[PDB]
Amino acid sequence: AISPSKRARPAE
Amino acid sequence: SPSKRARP
Amino acid sequence: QGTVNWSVEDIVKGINSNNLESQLQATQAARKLLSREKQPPIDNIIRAGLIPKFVSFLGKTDCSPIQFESAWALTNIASGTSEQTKAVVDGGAIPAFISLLASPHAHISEQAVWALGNIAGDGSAFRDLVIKHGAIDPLLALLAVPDLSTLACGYLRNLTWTLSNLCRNKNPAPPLDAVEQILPTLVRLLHHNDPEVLADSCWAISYLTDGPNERIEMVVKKGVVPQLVKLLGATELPIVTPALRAIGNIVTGTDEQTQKVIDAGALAVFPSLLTNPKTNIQKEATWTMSNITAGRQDQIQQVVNHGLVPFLVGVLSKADFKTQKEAAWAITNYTSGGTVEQIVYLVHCGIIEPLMNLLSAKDTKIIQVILDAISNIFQAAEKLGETEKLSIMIEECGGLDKIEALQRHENESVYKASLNLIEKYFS
Repeated sequence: AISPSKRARPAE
Repeated sequence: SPSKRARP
Repeated sequence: QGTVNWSVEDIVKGINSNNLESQLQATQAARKLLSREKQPPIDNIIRAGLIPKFVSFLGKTDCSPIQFESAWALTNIASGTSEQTKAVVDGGAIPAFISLLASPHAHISEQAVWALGNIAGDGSAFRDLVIKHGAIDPLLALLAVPDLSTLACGYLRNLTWTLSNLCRNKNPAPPLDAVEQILPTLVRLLHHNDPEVLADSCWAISYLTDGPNERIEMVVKKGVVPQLVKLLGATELPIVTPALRAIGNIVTGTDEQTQKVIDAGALAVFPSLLTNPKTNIQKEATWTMSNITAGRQDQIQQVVNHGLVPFLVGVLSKADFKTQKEAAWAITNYTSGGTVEQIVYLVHCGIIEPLMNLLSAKDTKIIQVILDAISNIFQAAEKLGETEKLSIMIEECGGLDKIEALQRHENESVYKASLNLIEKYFS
């Protein structure tokens, strides 16, 4: 629906 | 042309 | 991995130690705190004055792990609020991340790509600042390969996403030379087989086409329309969504640009789009229809030929109200630009009753739009001497009762247009 403008890199 | 509208 | 659950105080202690290994493990501890789902302590890390340290660590060519750890840490800080993104930029992270794009370690260049994407993603000013620092060339060089398929999937996805953020936002739109420079790589990503790359490439194209016709023209002249149309027919909603938005954007442009969407076969997908169970797809598709019905007569004719008028009657009969609103716009545009024959066809498809039913609505603009439409249809009925048949049709479906009531409406564009219709056709 929307592409996020910011993205955190999560823990594995 | 003049009756084209933008996304609201 | 004894770098789990450190305090900020202990992290600061290790980072200020002048022992590179101590710094490395304390930086990893920060990465772990910052990569947690629940309320990562971004502000506490910022207040501790750690950002300049992390940034300096990006330049430690001799210690790749700490380059990685700090890149990750800074990435997660830049993913926060604008104020948090700004603290990363203010520490000089931008040129440091750009230098990292040339790293021999793919997991480090990837992390730099990611971070730059977060900074550019903040808004037009940071987007343009990342461009000014010269990010585009080293980013595009990462994709200068014979076959994209030789690249790691995750890596390629990150690059595509970051490129789309350089395409993103308005006031101002991205610099023309930047867009020119990025386009041929985007066109190529748009032909890649990965669903996520495809989606993000479509988002990128959607951004670039959101503006004045000159931006749209740059995209259209690259020949991506047929490929957009193909992607319109994908099974994956996250591809269809930005593909439909891009197509919608293009038909806001000239009649010529709108013709390329039609020539590419877009109208054939609309039976599905206009019945899509996702509300936003149906609404966006109906909006796009309205802008097509605002085109030339031959373009109205292709809407007819593709059997799309009954789909518009359907949408007008039953849909989310905002979609019904777009459908009314589609009809008024149709009735404003269409031929007599095309307008008559509309009635024969059953437009009158669902049109009349929407007169009960609690929105003033759609009342205005509708009254305009029926006015146009009467003006077509005159040129046939069959205005009498229409009056009765409108009387039978309970329409006249609805129009009478509109003579005593709050708004003035409304109460006039009503009474106007009354005195000319119902008296």
